[PDB]
Amino acid sequence: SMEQVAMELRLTELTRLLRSVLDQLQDKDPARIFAQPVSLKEVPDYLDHIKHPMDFATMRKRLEAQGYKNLHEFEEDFDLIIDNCMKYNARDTVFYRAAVRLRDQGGVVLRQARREVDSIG
Repeated sequence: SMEQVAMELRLTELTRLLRSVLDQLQDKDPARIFAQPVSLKEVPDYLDHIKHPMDFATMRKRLEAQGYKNLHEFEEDFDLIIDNCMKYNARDTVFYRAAVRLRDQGGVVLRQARREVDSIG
């Protein structure tokens, strides 16, 4: 149907905007702490701690399959990155501190993405 196509074009356009958001958020992680999944070879107990792991490569795979229906879904995954890190790692670690900085800096990017998603529909 034409309606299915129009809905598909909206998803595609949302996907394009989310890719730019994701690029901007990932620039706020220049050390690449959150680039890849936590290695279960190197942190074998990780899944006893963290029930829903997340990282930017895994978000990128979901994104390119047009797997985010709305900005809320994307934000949930970004929040998992930060929140998992702040539970597993102590306050006095380079990892926890990188999560705080990413959170604080990403807030700005996400604040305008919300306005753009609402605005463009």
